[PDB]
Amino acid sequence: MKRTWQPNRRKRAKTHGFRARMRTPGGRKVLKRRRQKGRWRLTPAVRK
Amino acid sequence: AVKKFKPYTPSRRFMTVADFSEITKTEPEKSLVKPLKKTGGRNNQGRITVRFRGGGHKRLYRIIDFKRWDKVGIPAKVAAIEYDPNRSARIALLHYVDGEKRYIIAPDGLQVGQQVVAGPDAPIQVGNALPLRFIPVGTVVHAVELEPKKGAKLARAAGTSAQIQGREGDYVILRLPSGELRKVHGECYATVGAVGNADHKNIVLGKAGRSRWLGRRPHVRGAAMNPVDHPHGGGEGRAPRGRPPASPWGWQTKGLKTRKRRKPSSRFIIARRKK
RNA sequence: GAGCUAGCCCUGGCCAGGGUGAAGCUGGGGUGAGACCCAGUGGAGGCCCGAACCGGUGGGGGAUGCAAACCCCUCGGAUGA
RNA sequence: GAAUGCCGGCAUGAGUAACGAUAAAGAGGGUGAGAAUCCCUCUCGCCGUAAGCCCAAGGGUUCCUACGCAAUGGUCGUCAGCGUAGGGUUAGGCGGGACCUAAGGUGAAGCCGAAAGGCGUAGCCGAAGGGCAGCCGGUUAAUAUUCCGGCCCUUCCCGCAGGUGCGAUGGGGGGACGCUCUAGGCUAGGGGGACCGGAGCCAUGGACGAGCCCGGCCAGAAGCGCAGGGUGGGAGGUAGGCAAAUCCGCCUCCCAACAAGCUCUGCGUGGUGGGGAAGCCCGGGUGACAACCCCCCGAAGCCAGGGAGCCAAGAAAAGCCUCUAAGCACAACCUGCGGGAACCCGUACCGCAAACCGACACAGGUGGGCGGGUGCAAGAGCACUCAGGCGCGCGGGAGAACCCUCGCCAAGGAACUCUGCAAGUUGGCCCCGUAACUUCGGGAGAAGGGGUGCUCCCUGGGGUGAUGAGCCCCGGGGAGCCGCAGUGAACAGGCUCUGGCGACUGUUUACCAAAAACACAGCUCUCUGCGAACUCGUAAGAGGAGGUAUAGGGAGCGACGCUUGCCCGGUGCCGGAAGGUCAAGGGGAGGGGUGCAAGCCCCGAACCGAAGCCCCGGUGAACGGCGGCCGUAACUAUAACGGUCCUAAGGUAGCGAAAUUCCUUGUCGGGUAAGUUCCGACCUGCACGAAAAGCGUAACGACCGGAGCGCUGUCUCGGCGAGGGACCCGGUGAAAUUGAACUGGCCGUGAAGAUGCGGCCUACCCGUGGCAGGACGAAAAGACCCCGUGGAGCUUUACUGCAGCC
RNA sequence: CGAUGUCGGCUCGUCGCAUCCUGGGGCUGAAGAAGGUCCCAAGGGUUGGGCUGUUCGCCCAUUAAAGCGGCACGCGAGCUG
RNA sequence: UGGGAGAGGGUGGUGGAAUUCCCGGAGUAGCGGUGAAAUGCGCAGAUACCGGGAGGAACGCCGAUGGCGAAGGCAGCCACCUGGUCCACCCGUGACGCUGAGGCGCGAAAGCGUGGGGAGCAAACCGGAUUAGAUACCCGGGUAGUCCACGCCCUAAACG
RNA sequence: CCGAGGGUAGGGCCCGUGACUGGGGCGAAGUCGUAACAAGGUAGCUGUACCGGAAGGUGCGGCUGGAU
Ligand SMILES: [K+]
Ligand SMILES: [Mg+2]
Ligand SMILES: [Mg+2]
Ligand SMILES: [Mg+2]
Ligand SMILES: [Mg+2]
Ligand SMILES: [Mg+2]
Ligand SMILES: [Mg+2]
Ligand SMILES: [Mg+2]
Ligand SMILES: [Mg+2]
Ligand SMILES: [Mg+2]
Ligand SMILES: [Mg+2]
Ligand SMILES: [Mg+2]
Ligand SMILES: [Mg+2]
Ligand SMILES: [Mg+2]
Ligand SMILES: [Mg+2]
Ligand SMILES: [Mg+2]
Ligand SMILES: [Mg+2]
Ligand SMILES: [Mg+2]
Ligand SMILES: [Mg+2]
Ligand SMILES: [Mg+2]
Ligand SMILES: [Mg+2]
Ligand SMILES: [Mg+2]
Ligand SMILES: [Mg+2]
Ligand SMILES: [Mg+2]
Ligand SMILES: [Mg+2]
Ligand SMILES: [Mg+2]
Ligand SMILES: [Mg+2]
Ligand SMILES: [Mg+2]
Ligand SMILES: [Mg+2]
Ligand SMILES: [Mg+2]
Ligand SMILES: [Mg+2]
Ligand SMILES: [Mg+2]
Ligand SMILES: [Mg+2]
Ligand SMILES: [Mg+2]
Ligand SMILES: [Mg+2]
Ligand SMILES: [Mg+2]
Ligand SMILES: [Mg+2]
Ligand SMILES: [Mg+2]
Ligand SMILES: [Mg+2]
Ligand SMILES: [Mg+2]
Ligand SMILES: [Mg+2]
Ligand SMILES: [Mg+2]
Ligand SMILES: [Mg+2]
Ligand SMILES: [Mg+2]
Ligand SMILES: [Mg+2]
Ligand SMILES: [Mg+2]
Ligand SMILES: [Mg+2]
Ligand SMILES: [Mg+2]
Ligand SMILES: [Mg+2]
Ligand SMILES: [Mg+2]
Ligand SMILES: [Mg+2]
Ligand SMILES: [Mg+2]
Ligand SMILES: [Mg+2]
Ligand SMILES: [Mg+2]
Ligand SMILES: [Mg+2]
Ligand SMILES: [Mg+2]
Ligand SMILES: [Mg+2]
Ligand SMILES: [Mg+2]
Ligand SMILES: [Mg+2]
Ligand SMILES: [Mg+2]
Ligand SMILES: [Mg+2]
Ligand SMILES: [Mg+2]
Ligand SMILES: [Mg+2]
Ligand SMILES: [Mg+2]
Ligand SMILES: [Mg+2]
Ligand SMILES: [Mg+2]
Ligand SMILES: [Mg+2]
Ligand SMILES: [Mg+2]
Ligand SMILES: [Mg+2]
Ligand SMILES: [Mg+2]
Ligand SMILES: [Mg+2]
Ligand SMILES: [Mg+2]
Ligand SMILES: [Mg+2]
Ligand SMILES: [Mg+2]
Ligand SMILES: [Mg+2]
Ligand SMILES: [Mg+2]
Ligand SMILES: [Mg+2]
Ligand SMILES: [Mg+2]
Ligand SMILES: [Mg+2]
Ligand SMILES: [Mg+2]
Ligand SMILES: [Mg+2]
Ligand SMILES: [Mg+2]
Ligand SMILES: [Mg+2]
Ligand SMILES: [Mg+2]
Ligand SMILES: [Mg+2]
Ligand SMILES: [Mg+2]
Ligand SMILES: [Mg+2]
Ligand SMILES: [Mg+2]
Ligand SMILES: [Mg+2]
Ligand SMILES: [Mg+2]
Ligand SMILES: [Mg+2]
Ligand SMILES: [Mg+2]
Ligand SMILES: [Mg+2]
Ligand SMILES: [Mg+2]
Ligand SMILES: [Mg+2]
Ligand SMILES: [Mg+2]
Ligand SMILES: [Mg+2]
Ligand SMILES: [Mg+2]
Ligand SMILES: [Mg+2]
Ligand SMILES: [Mg+2]
Ligand SMILES: [Mg+2]
Ligand SMILES: [Mg+2]
Ligand SMILES: [Mg+2]
Ligand SMILES: [Mg+2]
Ligand SMILES: [Mg+2]
Ligand SMILES: [Mg+2]
Ligand SMILES: [Mg+2]
Ligand SMILES: [Mg+2]
Ligand SMILES: [Mg+2]
Ligand SMILES: [Mg+2]
Ligand SMILES: [Mg+2]
Ligand SMILES: [Mg+2]
Ligand SMILES: [Mg+2]
Ligand SMILES: [Mg+2]
Ligand SMILES: [Mg+2]
Ligand SMILES: [Mg+2]
Ligand SMILES: [Mg+2]
Ligand SMILES: [Mg+2]
Ligand SMILES: [Mg+2]
Ligand SMILES: [Mg+2]
Ligand SMILES: [Mg+2]
Ligand SMILES: [Mg+2]
Ligand SMILES: [Mg+2]
Ligand SMILES: [Mg+2]
Ligand SMILES: [Mg+2]
Ligand SMILES: [Mg+2]
Ligand SMILES: [Mg+2]
Ligand SMILES: [Mg+2]
Ligand SMILES: [Mg+2]
Ligand SMILES: [Mg+2]
Ligand SMILES: [Mg+2]
Ligand SMILES: [Mg+2]
Ligand SMILES: [Mg+2]
Ligand SMILES: [Mg+2]
Ligand SMILES: [Mg+2]
Ligand SMILES: [Mg+2]
Ligand SMILES: [Mg+2]
Ligand SMILES: [Mg+2]
Ligand SMILES: [Mg+2]
Ligand SMILES: [Mg+2]
Ligand SMILES: [Mg+2]
Ligand SMILES: [Mg+2]
Ligand SMILES: [Mg+2]
Ligand SMILES: [Mg+2]
Ligand SMILES: [Mg+2]
Ligand SMILES: [Mg+2]
Ligand SMILES: [Mg+2]
Ligand SMILES: [Mg+2]
Ligand SMILES: [Mg+2]
Ligand SMILES: [Mg+2]
Ligand SMILES: [Mg+2]
Ligand SMILES: [Mg+2]
Ligand SMILES: [Mg+2]
Ligand SMILES: [Mg+2]
Ligand SMILES: [Mg+2]
Ligand SMILES: [Mg+2]
Ligand SMILES: [Mg+2]
Ligand SMILES: [Mg+2]
Ligand SMILES: [Mg+2]
Ligand SMILES: [Mg+2]
Ligand SMILES: [Mg+2]
Ligand SMILES: [Mg+2]
Ligand SMILES: [Mg+2]
Ligand SMILES: [Mg+2]
Ligand SMILES: [Mg+2]
Ligand SMILES: [Mg+2]
Ligand SMILES: [Mg+2]
Ligand SMILES: [Mg+2]
Ligand SMILES: [Mg+2]
Ligand SMILES: [Mg+2]
Ligand SMILES: [Mg+2]
Ligand SMILES: [Mg+2]
Ligand SMILES: [Mg+2]
Ligand SMILES: [Mg+2]
Ligand SMILES: [Mg+2]
Ligand SMILES: [Mg+2]
Ligand SMILES: [Mg+2]
Ligand SMILES: [Mg+2]
Ligand SMILES: [Mg+2]
Ligand SMILES: [Mg+2]
Ligand SMILES: [Mg+2]
Ligand SMILES: [Mg+2]
Ligand SMILES: [Mg+2]
Ligand SMILES: [Mg+2]
Ligand SMILES: [Mg+2]
Ligand SMILES: [Mg+2]
Ligand SMILES: [Mg+2]
Ligand SMILES: [Mg+2]
Ligand SMILES: [Mg+2]
Ligand SMILES: [Mg+2]
Ligand SMILES: [Mg+2]
Ligand SMILES: [Mg+2]
Ligand SMILES: [Mg+2]
Ligand SMILES: [Mg+2]
Ligand SMILES: [Mg+2]
Ligand SMILES: [Mg+2]
Ligand SMILES: [Mg+2]
Ligand SMILES: [Mg+2]
Ligand SMILES: [Mg+2]
Ligand SMILES: [Mg+2]
Ligand SMILES: [Mg+2]
Ligand SMILES: [Mg+2]
Ligand SMILES: [Mg+2]
Ligand SMILES: [Mg+2]
Ligand SMILES: [Mg+2]
Ligand SMILES: [Mg+2]
Ligand SMILES: [Mg+2]
Ligand SMILES: [Mg+2]
Ligand SMILES: [Mg+2]
Ligand SMILES: [Mg+2]
Ligand SMILES: [Mg+2]
Ligand SMILES: [Mg+2]
Ligand SMILES: [Mg+2]
Ligand SMILES: [Mg+2]
Ligand SMILES: [Mg+2]
Ligand SMILES: [Mg+2]
Ligand SMILES: [Mg+2]
Ligand SMILES: [Mg+2]
Ligand SMILES: [Mg+2]
Ligand SMILES: [Mg+2]
Ligand SMILES: [Mg+2]
Ligand SMILES: [Mg+2]
Ligand SMILES: [Mg+2]
Ligand SMILES: [Mg+2]
Ligand SMILES: [Mg+2]
Ligand SMILES: [Mg+2]
Ligand SMILES: [Mg+2]
Ligand SMILES: [Mg+2]
Ligand SMILES: [Mg+2]
Ligand SMILES: [Mg+2]
Ligand SMILES: [Mg+2]
Ligand SMILES: [Mg+2]
Ligand SMILES: [Mg+2]
Ligand SMILES: [Mg+2]
Ligand SMILES: [Mg+2]
Ligand SMILES: [Mg+2]
Ligand SMILES: [Mg+2]
Ligand SMILES: [Mg+2]
Ligand SMILES: [Mg+2]
Ligand SMILES: [Mg+2]
Ligand SMILES: [Mg+2]
Ligand SMILES: [Mg+2]
Ligand SMILES: [Mg+2]
Ligand SMILES: [Mg+2]
Ligand SMILES: [Mg+2]
Ligand SMILES: [Mg+2]
Ligand SMILES: [Mg+2]
Ligand SMILES: [Mg+2]
Ligand SMILES: [Mg+2]
Ligand SMILES: [Mg+2]
Ligand SMILES: [Mg+2]
Ligand SMILES: [Mg+2]
Ligand SMILES: [Mg+2]
Ligand SMILES: [Mg+2]
Ligand SMILES: [Mg+2]
Ligand SMILES: [Mg+2]
Ligand SMILES: [Mg+2]
Ligand SMILES: [Mg+2]
Ligand SMILES: [Mg+2]
Ligand SMILES: [Mg+2]
Ligand SMILES: [Mg+2]
Ligand SMILES: [Mg+2]
Ligand SMILES: [Mg+2]
Ligand SMILES: [Mg+2]
Ligand SMILES: [Mg+2]
């Protein structure tokens, strides 16, 4: 049947993207936390 | 004069429609329509604040003139009478001799190709608008301002009307469509005559679908829900209300008055409503 | 977290073919005028049959599956909420 | 040494299940160390509203070529969506941006919030919507509306000519709109041709034919022709379109009017440029100077912003046009012509799937366009088949039980069983014919029945065309032919009678419930006078609603028909400016502490003092409730009648062994040979009853009862047959489970159900196909029950708080 | 209670005997026939239907007869539900 | 042709008396009701009186033993639209008439549907008396209805 | 070809019968009340409506076949 992952690049960028994170206090702490942890990528890769 | 259908389907049994006899023009004045934003009963939070709304036909709002004192002494001609999907009443299109065009709500008996006008010296003739202090006591009247220059607020719905019962100082006394007696300031404008389309209430929707066309989504009973949802929720099998009948939010709903007690307008309401 | 799901908003798209034949309209009869009757025209509808599409009624299979809900047969809706 | 411990390793089950749709394969020839599996050929089968072709999303080199086979591929592999390498994506016109707005988002102004932040007008952003200039062919191993060829077009800059009051982010017009039905004329596409072009063919009995087979076009600027859309002209007045205005709007007047004219689009033609089959021979060459014509069918697409009807009344903004304002009228704009200028990103490949979403090359899911032909009434249905694409990445044998899917069956025909579950039967079209009841539509495809193919003859109407031929579309009549059978294959209702429930179409527990549940039109109560009530929010602010009592909220009931009785003592709500009670505060009789004293300080009665509660009333489609005992009639039996106790009042109409009846299979009647079910009645209703509505109701229902007819492998009662498995051989090779095991029966015993203890009996060692009685077999630390001063959801006249409200 | 699946049916049986029938008997208030009661006896047999989920029971038509119990109210790694 | 009387009918208007309710004033201890009472209302200020307001229904006197209509029926006043009828003149048509099965239309009250309206009245219903009982007569309340619009019903001691 | 009739299916009319049910007629001496006839002790009758063990009552309108 129809499963839960239905990829959509605009959706992905506008939801989890860098600019989305930066707009929100909660978003910025996510970036802060992932940098502190040393994540190679702070944000989901999407080809735009 | 409502139109009926033959029983060629189960819903065409009882379904009735307006006759649309008074209508003379079937597509709106383009300079007087602007888009109506359908809300779905949701506020700027995204939240439903009025349950069971949405999914109705698309509509264009028609800008109505509810402050006819705008143009005192300038007569206008009744160009046409049109359908308005945003209200129960019909609307009338006016060609002012000024060149300007406006919509007003159509009073009962208003005929196309007649002059109407607004102001203190206006004739007491169906369609004209005056301050209440210049309208003869006993005259039925609609689209009444509740405060001077604030706009017509009272008696707007199809078939409705207010009657002037007397005067007292700067104020006149009106019997509202509801039966309430109220003082309204003399300077408040109002249009002589009753609103038209009085057969509006005799329309039988006929099926669930006509409700949906009007933007009315299904209404679910408290009794049909669970305790988490509603006071009437739950019960094993059917159940009487089992407590005083209440809204979803707990307040009682058979008889509990809700008009704020210390409201300043109380000084101006002579007698609460009938029936 | 509403890329699943539920509701709403904005903007687009889709519904083979066949059947029934409402109002109205025209003509004819009727009457003081009417109601109304008959025929023709007409093409209404949460109308009918049935693909696409949307479903999931009954049964069988499957049951370390092809599948963490599937397959076959049958069945519901199909201009409408 | 144990924790269903943790990490790792390796066993068992076992050479076992399985190898992923039953659309299907066989041979020959190549390549190579090696071939059922790679390449080629011939044969065979499958898809063909796709299992073919083109977009979009998502994927991200998977594309092409060479060289490879360790792993990946459910087998193999020389092959590959795999490994290594090199190559491959070309745009002013396609899509997006340098244009416009939609919801929504953001947000100068402004509002609000302890902080973080939330709002918010304009503006800005935001698309699969608006707007905007490219079609046909050729070429590469791989790109092409992009390269090339032909013919077209847009914007910007500058210049020239001609014309004009030029000029705007401002005014106005326009853009600009729904649903259903639908006209005329075209085009897409298709069928036919005895006409035109073609390599060839004559078989096996016949045919050298008016024979078979193949094909008979595509694009195109101006002009022209056909068909459409859009659109009145002039003048005078003018206070409105937030300055102005010659524009627009309004009024008057003349002319024009189903037209014309002007303009815009589609189509045809059109200079020119392309294409071009079968077959033969090696993707190419020939065919070929290829021919490129006639008739018919014909869109849902085009003309298009067409027309009609209807109610539920159907985006915006820019481009474009007009008006003017500052300003400037050496300018500036408009038109035509010329040269110049024209940027950024996408472009490979997959794309109903082995490349996307499902851990897999996974029988699942995935939006848009094209989707040919013949026949069946139509069609995207169904059977076959074109182009095109496939035979589904284990095979070979065998011909057992059993399982799955399928075919048939003597006589019987529901006797099966909880149940006709299942499977038969019926089945399309045309014609005849069709009941109770009904809300007059329906019920209705009721029921039942006749026809249905092919041949010859006669004839009727329509479309095209020309009025005719030809072609095509509907028919009527007569005479015959064949078979068991003519919707000869495929797709295609079994029917009726009678109850319960729900009016109806709808809706629901994604993944055990589709229903009698929810919804529903409709009825009633109730709140709400608008800065409405109500709802979300601390707020601002929103929804309500740019609505105004014929409206909006809440509640119950649930089409319609006929109806909805009595009780207001209690609870709720509603009314009652009195009385009672009543907090902070007012008041300060009268006390207390301290000081030498003024004083400073504390307690404090009466009395005044809100809502709330008390008290007085109202109110049932508000929460709710609607009796007991005893007696009485001239046969008996039974009580219309009476007595008395109690209650706020004692169940009214209708219905009743019921979706409700315990006793119960009540009793009687019907149906049956037989009826705990069903149907109709009776009424001692354990324990119906009137909007948690009462009693009915045509129509409707994948709802739940009962009966009959038809027909059946459901059954008596089983038999045979087909294919896919199961079986044997070659290849690959799991799983849960498992203290170790050298693991028999009886009767006992044992923690009470023993392979394991006792006595006896029986038994050579090891397997394979089978069946499921045991191993208190496996799986899940029982979901029932209890226990825990464990948890959580829910309720209320449990406690105590908080929002909110007074 | 770190699970011993719980009614009934179907299928397949097997055992007990306190015997329903068939065989052998004694007593009889046994004339014959047909019965009654008790004894011996488990070899074989012990029907098809209507109703209900039923076991059971009632009922129809038969019969030599239409037996009663055990096997985890025998039997769901056998089926049904 | 010329005249007359009339509550004949339909439509739109409009007048005063009275009942009830509401606000104000003034005022106190009862009012109401009956055969007698009680229920009921009244110190929360009733009844009675004055002023103001809201609304519905019916039209006193004229009024009669009257008039009009085919019947049912029709009563303030005004206007509009309309029916029948009688009298005068003796002018016109020249038997054009009577009746009338079916048909069609009208048809008091009650009652029904959909809206409205609602003062008074009043089935049902409640309460107080009476009574052996009192599902009545009498008293206090009171809902349909009585009123309007449109549409049905079509009955009657529709009687002379 | 027609054709008696036979068969399948569906209708219409009539008769007989049916648990149970509705009222009706009749029947020497049952029970309850007293509605009508007198102003019948509330004048009666009336069409209709609602109510009530029963006769009846009440509303609305109508008749005198109503006493004084
Ligand atoms: K339990
Ligand atoms: Mg889903
Ligand atoms: Mg997942
Ligand atoms: Mg999605
Ligand atoms: Mg996207
Ligand atoms: Mg996208
Ligand atoms: Mg998105
Ligand atoms: Mg989205
Ligand atoms: Mg976001
Ligand atoms: Mg983002
Ligand atoms: Mg922060
Ligand atoms: Mg920060
Ligand atoms: Mg890095
Ligand atoms: Mg992130
Ligand atoms: Mg109707
Ligand atoms: Mg009708
Ligand atoms: Mg109208
Ligand atoms: Mg109209
Ligand atoms: Mg606009
Ligand atoms: Mg809006
Ligand atoms: Mg917003
Ligand atoms: Mg709400
Ligand atoms: Mg809503
Ligand atoms: Mg309107
Ligand atoms: Mg005011
Ligand atoms: Mg209504
Ligand atoms: Mg609407
Ligand atoms: Mg509603
Ligand atoms: Mg509801
Ligand atoms: Mg509930
Ligand atoms: Mg529930
Ligand atoms: Mg919740
Ligand atoms: Mg709660
Ligand atoms: Mg609650
Ligand atoms: Mg409850
Ligand atoms: Mg419940
Ligand atoms: Mg419930
Ligand atoms: Mg219950
Ligand atoms: Mg209830
Ligand atoms: Mg309760
Ligand atoms: Mg409550
Ligand atoms: Mg509140
Ligand atoms: Mg009020
Ligand atoms: Mg989505
Ligand atoms: Mg459809
Ligand atoms: Mg038909
Ligand atoms: Mg027709
Ligand atoms: Mg028409
Ligand atoms: Mg339909
Ligand atoms: Mg299924
Ligand atoms: Mg089946
Ligand atoms: Mg799952
Ligand atoms: Mg499963
Ligand atoms: Mg399936
Ligand atoms: Mg199928
Ligand atoms: Mg079907
Ligand atoms: Mg259908
Ligand atoms: Mg269809
Ligand atoms: Mg639609
Ligand atoms: Mg240990
Ligand atoms: Mg552990
Ligand atoms: Mg571990
Ligand atoms: Mg491990
Ligand atoms: Mg290791
Ligand atoms: Mg290992
Ligand atoms: Mg091994
Ligand atoms: Mg094994
Ligand atoms: Mg396996
Ligand atoms: Mg498999
Ligand atoms: Mg298949
Ligand atoms: Mg196939
Ligand atoms: Mg071969
Ligand atoms: Mg082969
Ligand atoms: Mg090989
Ligand atoms: Mg090999
Ligand atoms: Mg090959
Ligand atoms: Mg060969
Ligand atoms: Mg095809
Ligand atoms: Mg398709
Ligand atoms: Mg991937
Ligand atoms: Mg390999
Ligand atoms: Mg290999
Ligand atoms: Mg290698
Ligand atoms: Mg591998
Ligand atoms: Mg695989
Ligand atoms: Mg090799
Ligand atoms: Mg490439
Ligand atoms: Mg180009
Ligand atoms: Mg630039
Ligand atoms: Mg804060
Ligand atoms: Mg954006
Ligand atoms: Mg766009
Ligand atoms: Mg649009
Ligand atoms: Mg473009
Ligand atoms: Mg072009
Ligand atoms: Mg350009
Ligand atoms: Mg401009
Ligand atoms: Mg428009
Ligand atoms: Mg518009
Ligand atoms: Mg429509
Ligand atoms: Mg063309
Ligand atoms: Mg064709
Ligand atoms: Mg010929
Ligand atoms: Mg050919
Ligand atoms: Mg051309
Ligand atoms: Mg001007
Ligand atoms: Mg000019
Ligand atoms: Mg050549
Ligand atoms: Mg289309
Ligand atoms: Mg168009
Ligand atoms: Mg149009
Ligand atoms: Mg906008
Ligand atoms: Mg100059
Ligand atoms: Mg110009
Ligand atoms: Mg640039
Ligand atoms: Mg490309
Ligand atoms: Mg593709
Ligand atoms: Mg698919
Ligand atoms: Mg597709
Ligand atoms: Mg592929
Ligand atoms: Mg999966
Ligand atoms: Mg595969
Ligand atoms: Mg073809
Ligand atoms: Mg067909
Ligand atoms: Mg295969
Ligand atoms: Mg396949
Ligand atoms: Mg094999
Ligand atoms: Mg074998
Ligand atoms: Mg198969
Ligand atoms: Mg055979
Ligand atoms: Mg047979
Ligand atoms: Mg049979
Ligand atoms: Mg038979
Ligand atoms: Mg049966
Ligand atoms: Mg059986
Ligand atoms: Mg069943
Ligand atoms: Mg068939
Ligand atoms: Mg019939
Ligand atoms: Mg019948
Ligand atoms: Mg019926
Ligand atoms: Mg009928
Ligand atoms: Mg049909
Ligand atoms: Mg024939
Ligand atoms: Mg033949
Ligand atoms: Mg020819
Ligand atoms: Mg069918
Ligand atoms: Mg029948
Ligand atoms: Mg239901
Ligand atoms: Mg239903
Ligand atoms: Mg019902
Ligand atoms: Mg019903
Ligand atoms: Mg309903
Ligand atoms: Mg319903
Ligand atoms: Mg439907
Ligand atoms: Mg479910
Ligand atoms: Mg669930
Ligand atoms: Mg569930
Ligand atoms: Mg679920
Ligand atoms: Mg689930
Ligand atoms: Mg299921
Ligand atoms: Mg259910
Ligand atoms: Mg269903
Ligand atoms: Mg539900
Ligand atoms: Mg419901
Ligand atoms: Mg109702
Ligand atoms: Mg109400
Ligand atoms: Mg809140
Ligand atoms: Mg608004
Ligand atoms: Mg009826
Ligand atoms: Mg009745
Ligand atoms: Mg009470
Ligand atoms: Mg009370
Ligand atoms: Mg109370
Ligand atoms: Mg001292
Ligand atoms: Mg109570
Ligand atoms: Mg209770
Ligand atoms: Mg009662
Ligand atoms: Mg009653
Ligand atoms: Mg009973
Ligand atoms: Mg019974
Ligand atoms: Mg019942
Ligand atoms: Mg029940
Ligand atoms: Mg009961
Ligand atoms: Mg019991
Ligand atoms: Mg019982
Ligand atoms: Mg029972
Ligand atoms: Mg019985
Ligand atoms: Mg009986
Ligand atoms: Mg019987
Ligand atoms: Mg009894
Ligand atoms: Mg109930
Ligand atoms: Mg029914
Ligand atoms: Mg029915
Ligand atoms: Mg249904
Ligand atoms: Mg159903
Ligand atoms: Mg049966
Ligand atoms: Mg069988
Ligand atoms: Mg076989
Ligand atoms: Mg062997
Ligand atoms: Mg091997
Ligand atoms: Mg392998
Ligand atoms: Mg051991
Ligand atoms: Mg051992
Ligand atoms: Mg052993
Ligand atoms: Mg052994
Ligand atoms: Mg023991
Ligand atoms: Mg033992
Ligand atoms: Mg042993
Ligand atoms: Mg041992
Ligand atoms: Mg031993
Ligand atoms: Mg020992
Ligand atoms: Mg032994
Ligand atoms: Mg073996
Ligand atoms: Mg074995
Ligand atoms: Mg076993
Ligand atoms: Mg077993
Ligand atoms: Mg164990
Ligand atoms: Mg076991
Ligand atoms: Mg076992
Ligand atoms: Mg499990
Ligand atoms: Mg645990
Ligand atoms: Mg446990
Ligand atoms: Mg557990
Ligand atoms: Mg326990
Ligand atoms: Mg405790
Ligand atoms: Mg404890
Ligand atoms: Mg606890
Ligand atoms: Mg829980
Ligand atoms: Mg808790
Ligand atoms: Mg246990
Ligand atoms: Mg365990
Ligand atoms: Mg276990
Ligand atoms: Mg013997
Ligand atoms: Mg024996
Ligand atoms: Mg038992
Ligand atoms: Mg048993
Ligand atoms: Mg029993
Ligand atoms: Mg014998
Ligand atoms: Mg036994
Ligand atoms: Mg036992
Ligand atoms: Mg037991
Ligand atoms: Mg057992
Ligand atoms: Mg089982
Ligand atoms: Mg069992
Ligand atoms: Mg087991
Ligand atoms: Mg076992
Ligand atoms: Mg069950
Ligand atoms: Mg007093
Ligand atoms: Mg006092
Ligand atoms: Mg009033
Ligand atoms: Mg008088
Ligand atoms: Mg004369
Ligand atoms: Mg009448
Ligand atoms: Mg009343
Ligand atoms: Mg009524
Ligand atoms: Mg008289
Ligand atoms: Mg015969
Ligand atoms: Mg007949
Ligand atoms: Mg009688
Ligand atoms: Mg007697
Ligand atoms: Mg008497
Ligand atoms: Mg008396
Ligand atoms: Mg009397
Ligand atoms: Mg009584
Ligand atoms: Mg009475």
